[PDB]
Amino acid sequence: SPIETVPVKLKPGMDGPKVKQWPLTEEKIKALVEICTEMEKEGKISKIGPENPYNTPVFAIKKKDSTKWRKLVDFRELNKRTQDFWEVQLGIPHPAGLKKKKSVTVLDVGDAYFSVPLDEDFRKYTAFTIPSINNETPGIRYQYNVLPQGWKGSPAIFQSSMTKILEPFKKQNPDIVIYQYMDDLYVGSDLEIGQHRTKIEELRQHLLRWGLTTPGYELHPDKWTVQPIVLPEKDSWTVNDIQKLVGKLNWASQIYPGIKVRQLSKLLRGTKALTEVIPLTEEAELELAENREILKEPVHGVYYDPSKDLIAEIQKQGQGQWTYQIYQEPFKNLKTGKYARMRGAHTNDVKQLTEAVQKITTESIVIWGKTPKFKLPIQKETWETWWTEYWQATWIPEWEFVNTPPLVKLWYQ
Amino acid sequence: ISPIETVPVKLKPGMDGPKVKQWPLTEEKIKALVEICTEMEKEGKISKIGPENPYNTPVFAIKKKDSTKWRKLVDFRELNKRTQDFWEVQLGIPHPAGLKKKKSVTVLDVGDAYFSVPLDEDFRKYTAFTIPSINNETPGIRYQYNVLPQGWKGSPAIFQSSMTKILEPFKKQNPDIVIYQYMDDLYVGSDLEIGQHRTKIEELRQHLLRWGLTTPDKKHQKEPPFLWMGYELHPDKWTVQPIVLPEKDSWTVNDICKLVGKLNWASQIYPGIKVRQLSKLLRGTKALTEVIPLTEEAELELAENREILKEPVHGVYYDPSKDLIAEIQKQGQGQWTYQIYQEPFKNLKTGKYARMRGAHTNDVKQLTEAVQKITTESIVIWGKTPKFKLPIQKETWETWWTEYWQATWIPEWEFVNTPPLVKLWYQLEKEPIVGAETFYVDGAANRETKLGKAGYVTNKGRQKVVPLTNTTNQKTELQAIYLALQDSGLEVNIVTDSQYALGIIQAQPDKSESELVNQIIEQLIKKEKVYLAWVPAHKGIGGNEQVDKLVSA
DNA sequence: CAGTCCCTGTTCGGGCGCCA
DNA sequence: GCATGGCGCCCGAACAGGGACTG
Ligand SMILES: Cc1cn([C@H]2C[C@H](N=[N+]=[N-])[C@@H](COP(=O)(O)OP(=O)(O)OP(=O)(O)OP(=O)(O)OC[C@H]3O[C@@H](n4cnc5c(N)ncnc54)[C@H](O)[C@@H]3O)O2)c(=O)[nH]c1=O
Ligand SMILES: [Mg+2]
Ligand SMILES: [Mg+2]
Repeated sequence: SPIETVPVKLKPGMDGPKVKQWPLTEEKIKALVEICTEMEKEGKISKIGPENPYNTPVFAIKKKDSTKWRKLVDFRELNKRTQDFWEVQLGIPHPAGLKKKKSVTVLDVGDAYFSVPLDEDFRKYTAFTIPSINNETPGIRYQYNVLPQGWKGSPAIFQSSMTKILEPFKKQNPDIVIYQYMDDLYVGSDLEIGQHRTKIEELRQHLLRWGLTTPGYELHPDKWTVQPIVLPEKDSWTVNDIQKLVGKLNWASQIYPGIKVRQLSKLLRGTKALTEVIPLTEEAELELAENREILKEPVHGVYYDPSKDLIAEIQKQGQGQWTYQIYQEPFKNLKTGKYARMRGAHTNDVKQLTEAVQKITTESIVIWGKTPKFKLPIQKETWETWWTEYWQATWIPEWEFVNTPPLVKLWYQ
Repeated sequence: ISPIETVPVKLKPGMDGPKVKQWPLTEEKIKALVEICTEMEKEGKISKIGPENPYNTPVFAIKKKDSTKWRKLVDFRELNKRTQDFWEVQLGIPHPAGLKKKKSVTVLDVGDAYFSVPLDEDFRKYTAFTIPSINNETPGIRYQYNVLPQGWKGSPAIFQSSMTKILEPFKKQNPDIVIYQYMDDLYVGSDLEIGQHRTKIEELRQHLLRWGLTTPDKKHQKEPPFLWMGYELHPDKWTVQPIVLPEKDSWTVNDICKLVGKLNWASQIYPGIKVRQLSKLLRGTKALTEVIPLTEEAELELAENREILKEPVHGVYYDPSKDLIAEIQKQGQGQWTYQIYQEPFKNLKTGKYARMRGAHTNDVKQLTEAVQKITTESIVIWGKTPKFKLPIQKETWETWWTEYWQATWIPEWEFVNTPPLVKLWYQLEKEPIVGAETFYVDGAANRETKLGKAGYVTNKGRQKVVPLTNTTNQKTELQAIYLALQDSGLEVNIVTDSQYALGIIQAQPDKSESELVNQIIEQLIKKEKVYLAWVPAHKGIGGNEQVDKLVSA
């Protein structure tokens, strides 16, 4: 298919990616070998030498109900440096209606990009290297010749074709919302679940008419609750309790300026005993309830800012519960949720967090069509070792590792 | 002259070639070097160059394994600065423990391997060098490489890379043969008849020749005691090659490096190796030649290990039909040892892990780190993570991961009794202790003078303040908690506005690099019920206030 | 609010081991 | 004026980031 490849410009003065490849389990190395040799024959990729200074890691994942493996490259890097290209020049709009639909489903149209060829000069930056078990052999290097999957550019270059492919479907059904985030396609409607599923299936077919292999999963933006912070309800108050309480209120005070505590403070005055019970005074009862009301009413001052990076924090609770908050500046949460004991997930703190992260990343895509940067509550080498065994999305968020004990227990849970 | 297609190479924009002068050499060197260049000249490896070539790079020679002949090297350091980057393909090093048993086996090696791959034409100019006369009394001869030189950062990579392309055809048509290539060193193994093998080995050795790759008869032919990668592969075991430790009266820094280096190489198979005391000697910044008095504690190690290597061990091979097991033991404070085997005592590889990560940790944590390290290392060798047998009770671990705030995990693991055992040495209380003297601690210092105070004040009436020298608002905070811990009984209730201190303590650390924090731990082990609570720092809280006014005169 | 400290974790260089 | 690439281990300097304190 001889076509005129859009020229990919790079961030001025940006060095391409140079990331080492990481060890791969046998089963996923042999999967990658198979996957790549057919890709080589089908001409998608081309073998290369060590003269190409660049590199990006690869691995592979097997999803739900799909026995066939999927290749996945961490272009996380090549994306930060080509950002000018896909966010500004060939940007793709984000419908702020999708967050409102009754049901949304995600399709893997990533395959469709393999159709368009990639600009000759930019190919050298997609280089990757496949490892060999026990280093029986040096790394085999390959580079892409077509729009790859994982690069944020690909879904940006194919937008022109996508518009068209989807034009007739948007005409017959002007009440559904389609959003293209990388390898994903997000179709949202307010129809009843059984017919919604059929519109999805008439759309899948619609994509079949052009040659695009589209191999608990339905989403529901309207059923997502931004659960706030709450204060406990005790009959008798101990010195300890009134303490912890203040602890939280003073803290939650950076959120809303109205919470006062000076009235609950005079109670502790004088070195007392922790187990010492204290009569529930009226100066307090007033202000206690007084504050309890402020924490129900939504925080004023919230606003999204496309010009700023999104940030997610997760706290580990226990009994499988996790809590998170997405924000752009401290104490101005956009949303805060509570990932629960997933029915089916093993007692594997890491497998769980891995799942939470993908939920957040998803919710995050639907709400602002942008991925967040995570502050994971786990130790780097601990996460670095197993995160891939559990991953099941096609994109990867930029995460950083943080360790911070629980002050005032967990105000959020 | 090799038919193999060359790999295009460029220099970095704005940089010209190397113009560094040759430094004078020794009589014998200039002697052997010319015998070499003459032979290369004729073979077509190098070329005599005119004076129009403005470049040059110093050269020199070095003796080989048996010290018959020399190895012509070139100090292309300046050329490496200017030349384009490469991406390395050798990702790691093969390990005997990941080798399978095979009916027949052989191991070759390409002779003069670099000197049989064509260097990109345009680049050759920059590889020019000069060889002087006997006593530098007559102008020497200018030469340039037409083949991969030794000392250019691009060589190892281009070679290794060119080699796999040459073996790709042969390896596809012979999917039943396993070949381990590391540079020019080949290892071919098969479950073919002892004679059919020798036929493949011929069919193969003759495949390289077609690509210009020589194969000197100096190679492991049907020789059970195979020498591959600095190991001795036997038919059903593998070992490391004679490992001789440096034995001397007075030790210099460098000497100790060369000593620990080797003991690590030993840990790969000799179990029980420890080098913690030995390396401690390397603390501070010291010269290679700085002589350092071998310490007492290290004298124990240096000797202990020496006793271990006296009694040789061997490794076994791996087979995909049986799972792997990696058992680990806690060898010293911070140190750990581990062995991976597929059978009872049939060991396939042993190992040491001794990185004490962070200022404060505990055995559970350091253990978790080791499992991770092994898990990874084993995935590289075998591509599958093994089963574990760890010296920690199932209830201990379960007590930890539910209580710890960070997500943590350990793969399939069973119990194994062998002291010392891993365990948490104490456990703060979830709820405040009834009928117990409550301590309200705090402290502070004037970061401008280093002077500072620490104290407490209980509900019963107790009270104290201690003056401090060279301390900080953070250390102080800790120090305070120390006091409240000493001046308490077996049950205590402490409260602090110190997020920092509270941070450390809750993690249940059992070891640290901090004197103060070591003492606090020790004291925490002596109590029977501890309970720390946190309150806002400069709020008007009840007890905090008081101690506060006290500590900041 | 902005500028200092302190404490701590993560990255990278240099030296040795071992291989080529 | 004594080379290169790879992996490992061990120590320390440089650097980054969050909380507490200071003017
Ligand atoms: C050691 C070393 C290697 N290299 C790079 C460049 C070099 N290619 N070249 N030329 C390539 C392989 O080196 P190798 O040591 O194999 O030498 P080379 O390939 O140059 O040629 P050759 O193998 O003929 O080396 P020689 O020193 O002439 O021969 C020694 C070899 O004979 C074999 N050999 C001799 N006796 C025996 C025996 N009894 N049993 C088994 N093998 C034997 C053995 O493999 C040894 O390497 O790695 C490097 O950059 N620096 C180094 O210091
Ligand atoms: Mg050789
Ligand atoms: Mg204080």
